[PDB]
Amino acid sequence: MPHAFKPGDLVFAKMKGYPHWPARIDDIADGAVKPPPNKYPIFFFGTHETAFLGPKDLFPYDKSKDKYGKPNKRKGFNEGLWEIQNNPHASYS
Ligand SMILES: CC(=O)N1CCCNCC1
Repeated sequence: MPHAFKPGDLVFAKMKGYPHWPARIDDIADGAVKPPPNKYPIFFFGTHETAFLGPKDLFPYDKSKDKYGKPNKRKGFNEGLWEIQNNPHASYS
């Protein structure tokens, strides 16, 4: 059975206006800004942007990749697909 989301989990993450996007649940570094309650820090592959999202917008990557893991015209998306498949736990700072 599923657990709660934890840092390192791979997802597609959904935001208004954008296709389901390859992403991971990030850690919060010591001294860094914490997310709001019930929100996770989401790191978007390809764009390397961070947003705070709740589980309603988080789709586990293995279950969803057949649906969501296809190339897209949007800036950063295809680089994002490479990252999530090839080095999803790397430093992208
Ligand atoms: C984090 C964010 O605002 N976005 C929009 C730009 C593309 N990355 C997907 C989600």
